[PDB]
Amino acid sequence: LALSLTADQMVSALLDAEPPILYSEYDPPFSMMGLLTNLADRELVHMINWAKRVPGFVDLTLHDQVHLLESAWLEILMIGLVWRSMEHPGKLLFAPNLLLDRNQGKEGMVEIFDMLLATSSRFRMMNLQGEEFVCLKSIILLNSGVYEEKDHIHRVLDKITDTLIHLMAKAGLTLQQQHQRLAQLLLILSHIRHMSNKGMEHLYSMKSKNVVPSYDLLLEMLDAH
Amino acid sequence: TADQMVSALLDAEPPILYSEYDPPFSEASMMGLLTNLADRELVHMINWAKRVPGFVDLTLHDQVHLLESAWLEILMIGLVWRSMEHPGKLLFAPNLLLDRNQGKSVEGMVEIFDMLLATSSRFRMMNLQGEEFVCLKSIILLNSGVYTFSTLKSLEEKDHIHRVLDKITDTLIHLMAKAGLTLQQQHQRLAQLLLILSHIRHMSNKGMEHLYSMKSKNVVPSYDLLLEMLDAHR
Ligand SMILES: C[C@H]1c2ccc(O)cc2O[C@@H](c2ccc(OCCN3CCCC3)cc2)[C@@H]1c1ccc(O)cc1
Ligand SMILES: C[C@H]1c2ccc(O)cc2O[C@@H](c2ccc(OCCN3CCCC3)cc2)[C@@H]1c1ccc(O)cc1
Repeated sequence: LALSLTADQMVSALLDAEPPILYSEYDPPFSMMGLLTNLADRELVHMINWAKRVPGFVDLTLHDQVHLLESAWLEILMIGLVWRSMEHPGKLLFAPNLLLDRNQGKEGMVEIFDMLLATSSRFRMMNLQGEEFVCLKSIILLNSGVYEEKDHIHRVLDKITDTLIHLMAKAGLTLQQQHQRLAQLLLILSHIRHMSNKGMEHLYSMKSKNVVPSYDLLLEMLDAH
Repeated sequence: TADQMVSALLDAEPPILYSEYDPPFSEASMMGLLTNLADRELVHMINWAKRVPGFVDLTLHDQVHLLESAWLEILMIGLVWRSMEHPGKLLFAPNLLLDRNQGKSVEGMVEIFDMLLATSSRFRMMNLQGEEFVCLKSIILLNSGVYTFSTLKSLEEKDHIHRVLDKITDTLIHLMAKAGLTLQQQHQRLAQLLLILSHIRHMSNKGMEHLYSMKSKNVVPSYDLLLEMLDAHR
């Protein structure tokens, strides 16, 4: 029934659903990966609660909800990082008390640092709006793991598309500018998927205990009724 | 114009190549046939790219850069396209049509086979048109490596690529409008089509991982090779 929402209501619901910005657990004597892992793990929880507030998401089975999160969790983290890093050229704001440049990024991380920084710059160049950001983040959640259930996801995706066009029309853009900007934003998501892939490779190469959140962890965080 | 754009892309389409003929197939020679096929389609791909409007306007260095980034994606989407009318099978060639069971012979291949098969199914579900296909393939060429290029020349390059990309978007909208779609249906299908590219990028990455794991002499076409094919003389 979350499809009956209007473009205005869709945008409003997403804006309110935005997760908070977290701080790194560092006693402000400067171990970097440890800080990032701790932050990522804590930001995962809020992501799950955010996802539940994305219109149409909880209409899916818990099984399908977990699958989507399994596919999209790193992508969602990255675009979130890029977003809050927009107003800080050449630096990645992992947290308000943890803003790093590519020099600090220097084993195998600098390559991914540069990709993230380039995406942030692109956001900057395009003057990405908050209303557009929440739409793009929602698209990632629903689309990343899509390869009655599948049809519902596409209907939700279509609704977000209508909303993006609505926002751009509201911003005064012409019709040609609207479909052009829509394409530009969606093409950015392909790059974000690319970063997530390379990021996964890099994280696995670190030989940590685990990289991906388990099915049970995601399920538990969802908090079924 | 959008119409001129579509025509140029259609005419630029590379031919469908065949696997060698000898009157049986064996799972041991499978990777060999695919490698042979892939290498031969690479040559035609370079010639295709040169005929993509705006591509040859770029420096040879940046042309090579784009192909390095997109070459596997382009191979995959081409494979998915000609496999579209063949449910449950991948038409690598008219005389080389494989199922996922044959994929099991090569360690790690079924996973990538399934992703390709899923993409073919999506094309089928969406009733993807040939005009739309060539648009998507050109977009891959120009966009895939545009995010991994500070020189003043590079700034000119990226802006040019974005202008070409914008034109292809206009062409897609033109095609769908011509197809009778409403404005809302146009924006929805455009998004649907562009989101598929995210999956294709995903397959290319996983495919690259798989190819490297095979410990062959090389996986990616070298800069000098791409340059050599791209750096034609007069
Ligand atoms: C993008 C970066 C990021 C974004 C937001 C954030 O709050 C923290 C952050 O730090 C990096 C990161 C570090 C570790 C990590 O995985 C640790 C394992 N957890 C992942 C969730 C379950 C278990 C995931 C991401 C992470 C990263 C990802 C890939 C990479 O190659 C380097 C750093
Ligand atoms: C997508 C598949 C494909 C597409 C079109 C085609 O004509 C052949 C084809 O077979 C698979 C393939 C096999 C080998 C290959 O690389 C051989 C190295 N050359 C690549 C270009 C220069 C060197 C690249 C792709 C290839 C594939 C790719 C990744 C993978 O994990 C499994 C099969």
